[PDB]
Amino acid sequence: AASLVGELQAADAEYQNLANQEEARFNEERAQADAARQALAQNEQVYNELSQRAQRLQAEANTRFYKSQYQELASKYEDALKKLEAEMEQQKAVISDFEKIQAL
Repeated sequence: AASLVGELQAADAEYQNLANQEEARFNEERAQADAARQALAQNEQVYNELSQRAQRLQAEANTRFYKSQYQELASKYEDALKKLEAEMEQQKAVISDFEKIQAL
């Protein structure tokens, strides 16, 4: 009847797990944010070069023997460049989303 000592000692156990659980989640969400910052940095490089590449092929294509081909390539890169931009924004959301938590 007065053994609310169980209720209090139960809440205490929960309170420890919760705190721990709460940290593993912050750390895990940070761990991913730091990973996404990396993958993005890499991707941005590849994309930065592939942008100048594709852009060049498009210009040169006009004054090139295999013009027709030159444009097909330029396009094939264009297609990859888009896929890349996607992955990149996705990584950008992960990052801002986490840096939006540090705010709290």
